[PDB]
Order: sequence, then structure tokens, then C-alpha cells
Amino acid sequence: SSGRIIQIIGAVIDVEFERTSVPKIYDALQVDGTETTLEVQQQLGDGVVRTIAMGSTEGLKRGLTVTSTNAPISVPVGTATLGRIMDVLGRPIDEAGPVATEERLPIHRQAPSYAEQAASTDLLETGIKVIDLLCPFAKGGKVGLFGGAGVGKTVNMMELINNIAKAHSGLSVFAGVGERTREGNDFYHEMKDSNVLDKVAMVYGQMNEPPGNRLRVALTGLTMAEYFRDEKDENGKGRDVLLFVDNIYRYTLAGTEVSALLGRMPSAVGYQPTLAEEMGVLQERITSTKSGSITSIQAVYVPADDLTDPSPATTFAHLDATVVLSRDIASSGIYPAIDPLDSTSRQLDPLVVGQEHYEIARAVQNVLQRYKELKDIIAILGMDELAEEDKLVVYRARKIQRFFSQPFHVAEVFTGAPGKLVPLKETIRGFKGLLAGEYDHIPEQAFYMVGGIDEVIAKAEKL
Amino acid sequence: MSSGRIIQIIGAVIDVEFERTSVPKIYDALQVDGTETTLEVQQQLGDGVVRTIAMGSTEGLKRGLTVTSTNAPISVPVGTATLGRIMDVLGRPIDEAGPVATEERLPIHRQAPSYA
Amino acid sequence: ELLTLARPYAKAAFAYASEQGATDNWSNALQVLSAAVQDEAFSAYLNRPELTPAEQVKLFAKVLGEDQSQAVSNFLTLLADNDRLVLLPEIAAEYEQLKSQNNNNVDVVIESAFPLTAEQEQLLKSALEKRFNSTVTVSVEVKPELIAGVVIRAGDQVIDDSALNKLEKMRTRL
Amino acid sequence: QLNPSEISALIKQRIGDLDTSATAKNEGTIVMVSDGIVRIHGLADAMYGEMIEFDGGLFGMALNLEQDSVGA
Ligand SMILES: Nc1ncnc2c1ncn2[C@@H]1O[C@H](COP(=O)(O)OP(=O)(O)O)[C@@H](O)[C@H]1O
Ligand SMILES: [Mg+2]
Repeated sequence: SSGRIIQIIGAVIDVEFERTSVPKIYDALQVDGTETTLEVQQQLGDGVVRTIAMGSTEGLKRGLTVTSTNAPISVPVGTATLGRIMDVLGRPIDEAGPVATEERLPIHRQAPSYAEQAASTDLLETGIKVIDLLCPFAKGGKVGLFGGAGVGKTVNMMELINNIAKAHSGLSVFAGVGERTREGNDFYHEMKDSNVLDKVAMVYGQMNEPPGNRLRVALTGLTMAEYFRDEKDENGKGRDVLLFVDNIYRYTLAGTEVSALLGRMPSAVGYQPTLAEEMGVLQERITSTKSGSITSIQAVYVPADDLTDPSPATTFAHLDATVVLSRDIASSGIYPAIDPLDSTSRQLDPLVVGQEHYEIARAVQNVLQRYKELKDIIAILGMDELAEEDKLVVYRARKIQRFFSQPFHVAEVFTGAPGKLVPLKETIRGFKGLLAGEYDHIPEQAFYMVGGIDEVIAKAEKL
Repeated sequence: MSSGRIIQIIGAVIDVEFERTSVPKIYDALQVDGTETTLEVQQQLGDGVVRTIAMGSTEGLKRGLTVTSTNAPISVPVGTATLGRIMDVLGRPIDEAGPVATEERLPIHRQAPSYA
Repeated sequence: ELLTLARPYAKAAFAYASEQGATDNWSNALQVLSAAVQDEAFSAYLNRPELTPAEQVKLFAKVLGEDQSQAVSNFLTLLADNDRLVLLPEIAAEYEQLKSQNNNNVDVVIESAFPLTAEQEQLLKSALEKRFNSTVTVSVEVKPELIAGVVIRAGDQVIDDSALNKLEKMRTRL
Repeated sequence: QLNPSEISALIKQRIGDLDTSATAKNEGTIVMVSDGIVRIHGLADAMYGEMIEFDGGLFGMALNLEQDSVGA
């Protein structure tokens, strides 16, 4: 049969059905007079369910009849979604017409079992000096870009897309979760200005929408990616799939906004008691299985520049390589603002990257750590109280900090200098020399915003 | 009728129940019959109940005590007769020099001057 | 939650009725009041914000007609002051359960796959008397969903011999 | 006899003023007032976030549409 609305508190409607025809936990309901779509969350009993709204709740009465669909949210999948912009419910919003596919898949699904867990370590060279040297990526592993507000997560993500996706032979999915609409338009027109629009599928539930949209939006984005992964063409192999998510933190934030309305006691700070579980259920579907591989890049917001906050502190355990941006480094003019002492990766061990690379990375981190420890004495006392080795370490550490700066291909709008793409061998050779002391006679201003080590010498000679 | 009775006392917070037609406005000042004690209305809890803050000590007050209303906020004496005197919040002389000689009163809760 | 809040009112009502020897009158009055408060229009006219508790009690007296007394009026007045009028049906259910328990009478429901005749019902009634009650109030219910067998429900106790055998065997198979 | 009992109730209580003429779906009655927030009773057709006008010419914004009361 059909039910009727009895409460409307913000984004949390609740409906009363007959005692026999109550819907399941994640069924989808449709308000008769309007286009609002409801998703059941709880089942309060006595023929009452408590749902959330996939749209604006302005102008909804009490007593409007509601009909059920007896099925979860279903989105289209396949090749017909390539080069299309889609919303939460998988309806085209680029005004190119309806999608030409018939396939459907529910957006709520269990994670792959432990038996089907294929983990590989095949290096991936991104052409960024600090990323390659300190926290290498692995084809098929999950990456995260932690950082505050305005330290350059999005620019780094758009750089990694440029260095990989353009040369990538395989599909992709970009899922914006609560971000600037301007950025989505810019990305769409950038892909369409190039000819790689036929290799991406885009899902945009953005920052101007009710929490219902921002909540169940990443699920559609990776529902498409799951189908792209688990697909086989006859006389063909599985297709490598990229997956880019923007501010997965907004996914939990949109769950916090509707927490109290669902009738739950608040957790430690203000978060819902089910933070860890509702993050794990999402994060466990992104892995790569025996058939197909999903390379994932995720920007993760950090509230109030606090890496201890429950959500960023809960996200760390779900990633292979963690790149942590710092506001101090960005305010110091160094771009990218990647913190060399917090960036880690499971791929940085001698048996994967080789002995030489591992030794260079560890030596660089040791030098930076000792400089960080000396930074307090040289403030109260002078630079001249230290021994000669400590002064040499301070100079080398400042040069190292400068040398991690690099002009990106996509950042030339802000500054103007053309971008550079540094191979791994050049980075290793430059840092080996810089640690050996060969470049003690180069002023530290020559290591700033340059590519390989040859540009440093050229700039020093020009000075 | 304006008269009502006390139904609850918790420290300095006193509840009063009026009949459902005569609930007084917020910030009205109530006088307790038989004593000297002024209550200020803070919020209306519905069903004729009103929650008030007492201006003074509440000891010796018991439930079921009749309370009368003034239909206006706390009023204080103003004019040139107030010069050189000491007054409490309710506008009464505490300098032990006789009653205030003026007749003009004003409510202490009024709107701030407008933009114009 | 609702059942929890109805314990003292139901117990007091039953104690008073038993001590006054008028349990039947209270049972009828409570059923009538539960049906009245269950109604939508009457409840809407009852929860009007202008009504004092005396008005609600008088309205209940008018709708109840006869069978009213000072006892029921006082009970309704006490309920109205604490605003517990909405939970009358739970009070009625608790009162009926207590009255049945005091009379050593338990209710049973026999659900089968075919309609039953008199002799089977009498045989089952005699069999259930080994639970040592005064009487069983057998309410038979046909279910074509079942295939064969009878399931009897007495309070929270159920006895099953029907197609649930199939599910029990299925679980053991897998 | 339960439904006949309901009909008997409908007979004894005649119509109940037609429930005060359906209580005029677009009507209400202030119940609670506190710190600039009020609760209204009986706005059956109150749509979420609409302007409610009181008796003095003021206006309000409906925030909560609960089962029996409307916050503002
Ligand atoms: N690689 C870079 N080099 C120099 N300046 C940068 C770089 N990336 C970003 N900036 C600047 O720093 C800010 C980065 O913000 P943006 O990448 O757009 O998103 P987010 O708010 O997630 O940090 C922008 O003002 C950008 O111009
Ligand atoms: Mg940002």
C-alpha cells in the first residue's frame, strides 16, 4: 500500500504505513505530489519508518501520501555513463539526454570477502620529487592527501591526474562529495577541452545540496567503479580503473548533521556513535580483488588543522600511502606543501624500491629531523653556539627543504612558470649529491622552484 | 482572574499556575499576596504554568500561595526626586531616608532606539 | 515503554475493582474508553488546548453514558492531571491480563492448515487443561499458508508441529 | 462488537461540533513561548519553512513539524 508523512524535522522525514507493508531498511520511497525521494534508515516499529530526503524539504506538508518501490536506489552502469555528469540518483545533469544503458545496480553492497583479496606492489612513477622519493605509490593501492583548509589538496590531485590519467590506458571515475561547483565546472571543461572526456564518468553531489545528497553520493561514484572493475570483454582482460574522490571527509560530515535527528546520543566531540563503522563500510569496497584493480586517490579534509580529530585519525588506518600537507610549509612559500616527516608508505622498504633509494630517503629524513630538533636552540641562543657539524646540517637541511619545491603543470596559472616533470633517477641522483656535500658551494636560493639537479647549477651560475 | 497560586519551588526558581485564559506576558512582575516579594516571568510552559525568578530570599514561601499580577514589567521611580538616593533593583529606598517623593514610573524593559 | 508506564494505574484499578467486587463493570468501562481514545476524531476533539482536565473528564462521562461512577471519574481525573490519557489501551490490556490471571484462566490460539470440527477442539481443550488452569479460550484460525499441523500460542509459549519441520530439516541439511 | 462499540460512541457523542468544523486546517494556537521560540498547535497544513503570521502582525518561520505540534 502507501503511507503518509507524520513528522518533518529538517532532512529526516518519517512515514507511517500499514502494519503489513512496511518497507525494508534501505528501500526507496517516492512522495506522490513531488519529486522528492526518501531512503529508509531506521524502522521504528508499529508501522513507522524513519527516512532521509534526497532533495530539498521546503514546502512539504504532513499527510502527503508516499508510495514505495520495494528496492534500493538503483543507478545506471556500463559504458553509457562514460563522458556524462550524474547526480546522486544517477540522473543526467549535463543536458545531453537520457543515458543509453539499461543496466542497474543497487548502491548498497557488501565488501569483497577476504578470500578474494589480491594485493600487488607494482611501482607507479608520478614525476613529483617528494612523492617519488619519500612515499611511492603502488598500482592498485589507496592513497590519501591529508591537509588543512587551503593548503593544496585539490591542486595536488589535479596534478596527479595530469601525470597519470592522460597517459593512462583505462577508464576513470571522478566523484565530487561536497565541494565547490566551480571546481566541478572547471574540471569538466578541462577534460572536454582535451579529448579525454570519453574516459571519465563524473558524479557530482556538491556542497550546495541537502545532506541527503552529500551522504549517499560516494556510493554511486564507486558503484560505477565496481562495475568497471568486475568486467570482462571476451578475448580481453580486465580494465584498470582509476577512482578520484574529493573530500571524503564531507561524507562523514553529512552523516553528523543528520545524527541527532535520527535519535542517537552524540559521541566524543560531536560525531555520531557509528563513525568508525560507517566509514569502514564505505572504505572496504574500494580495494582491488582477483579480477580488476582500482587505483584510488582521496583528498581528506582536516578540521581546524587538527590531525587528532576523530575523523582524520580514523581514516589513517584505511590507506596505504598517506601524504600529509602542512600549513606552515605552504605559508613559507614552498609548493607543494607536503610534510616530509609525516608522509609514509608501505612501499618504502628495501625489498621493493631497492637499497639505494631506501638509504637516500632515510638519510634525508634523518637530516630533516635533526634540523627540526636544532631549530629551538638557534632561536634562544645564536647560530654560533653550535658546532661546525650542526651548522653544516642546518645549511644542508634548508637546501633540502628548498629542493622539494617544484612547478606543477597545472599551477602555472597562479605563478606563471611552466611545469616540470622530474624522473625518479634525477631525484635520487640530486639528493645523493646534496647529501654527499658536493653542492655546499651553491647558495640555497638556487634550489627553489626548479626541476632536476641541472637546473640548480644553471640557476646558481645565472646568479 | 489575575490571581494564581504557586505550585513549585526549587531554590530561587518558582512556578506559578494561572487559569488558561489569564497567563501573563513575559517579563511581567508578580507580587506574592501576604508578603513582600516580586517575581519576574521568564518563560511560559503552557497549560497556564509560568516559570519565574524570585527577587529576594525564597525561604518561608510554601506551595498553594496566592499570587497577584501587575500586567507590566518592573517599574522604578524616575525624576529629579531620585537624585541623592540609594535604591535597590525594584526602586525602593535603602538609605533609610523616607519614601521617594516622585510619582513617575517607567518599565525597565523597553526597546532600544531605532535606526531613524 | 508504554507498557512500563501503565503498570501502576492498571494494578491500582484491578485492586480496587477486585476489592469492590465490580471487575466486570471496570472491564466494560475500560474497553469502551480504550475504543474511544483510539478514535481519531474523538482524540482530536479531546486534545484541544482550551480544555481543562475537568472538561476532558466530563467529555468522557458524556461519551461513556451509563456505567460511569465516582470511581471511574476519579480515575480519569487522576490520569488527566498527569497527561497520561493517551495510554488507556495499555491500561485496558494490562487490566484484562490481570483479571484473566486471577481467575486462573489463560488464553490460547490454535492455528491449523484446515478448519477443525468440534471433537478435535474439545480434545485439545482437554489436553491443555493439563496446564492446570480454570479454562482455555480457544480461538481457532485457519491458515492455507501452512500445509499441515497445528500451532498453539499461549502467551509467550508456542508449540509447533507444522511446516516449520521443513525449515528445521533445511538448517540441518546446510 | 468493537466496531459496533465505535459506532455507539459516534452516536452518543453526536458529531463533536464537526471537530470544531475540522478545526480549520490553516489555524493554530500558541502553547509555549520561550526566548523567541514558540510552539503552535494544530497547523495541519503547515508546510516546512513557511511564514506563519500571528495576531499582532508579526511573522514566524516553521522549523519543526512534529506529530502534534509545530515549532517556530
Ligand atoms: N602547487 C602549487 N604551487 C604553488 N601554489 C599553489 C599550489 N597549489 C595551490 N597553490 C595555491 O594554494 C591554494 C591551494 O588551494 P586548492 O588546491 O585549490 O584547494 P584546497 O582548498 O583543498 O587546498 C590555491 O590558492 C593555489 O593557488
Ligand atoms: Mg580545499
